[PDB]
Amino acid sequence: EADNQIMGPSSYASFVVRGENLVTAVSYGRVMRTFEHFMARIVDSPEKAG
Amino acid sequence: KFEVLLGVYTNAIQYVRFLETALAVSCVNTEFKDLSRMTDGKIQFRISVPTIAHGDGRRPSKQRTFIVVKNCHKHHISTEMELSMLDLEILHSIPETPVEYAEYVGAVKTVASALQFGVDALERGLINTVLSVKLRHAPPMFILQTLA
Amino acid sequence: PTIAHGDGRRPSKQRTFIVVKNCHKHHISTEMELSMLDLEILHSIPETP
Repeated sequence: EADNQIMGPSSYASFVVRGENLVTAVSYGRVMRTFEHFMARIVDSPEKAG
Repeated sequence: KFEVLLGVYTNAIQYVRFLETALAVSCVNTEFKDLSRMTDGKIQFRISVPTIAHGDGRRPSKQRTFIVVKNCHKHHISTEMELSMLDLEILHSIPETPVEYAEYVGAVKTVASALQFGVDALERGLINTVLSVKLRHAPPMFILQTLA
Repeated sequence: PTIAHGDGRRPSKQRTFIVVKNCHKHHISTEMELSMLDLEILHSIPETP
């Protein structure tokens, strides 16, 4: 089968500990992925379903 | 030094509709709002059979008729769901403070989820009750071919 | 989810599972030698060819 090629990503997806995650890391020693996402789902749109 | 919550994921359940499976190709679905009053259903057939006239002396059967009756069969489906008494109560109360609000939509989500589970598991019942009706009336192939 | 069963039998209640996966940590090491003489030469600026 004359394909021999696949489209892929050329760079890794990055994870960084920012100010929100960083504060938790210092104070409680626990870090959660996408604090942005958790806050968007808890504090901002609670009514909205998944 | 920390420990990281990498992800949280919830299984998502797709709805299953009887009128959208190809099993319904063998069925004719009519809705009946108040079927719960019907005592008995019935279908009556009348069929008249022709003959061939013959030169031979042998007696010929006269005009024939056939009348066949069929009857309805009822089916029943039941499901059970359980809910906490703490959960139904906070549905009524208005949320006073932000923690009492988050705990609140956590209750409406749960009650709603239970309801989805109840109505969904009713669609699986239609698909099964129909499929079981067939396999109850499907004679085996090795008997059927000769008889056709 | 479950199926509503026409057969007479006790129904099953709504259920959920909670399953936890956790990481594995991997460690990788390599060794590099830098000549003492080479480092000294690099530090200075060269004059003669």
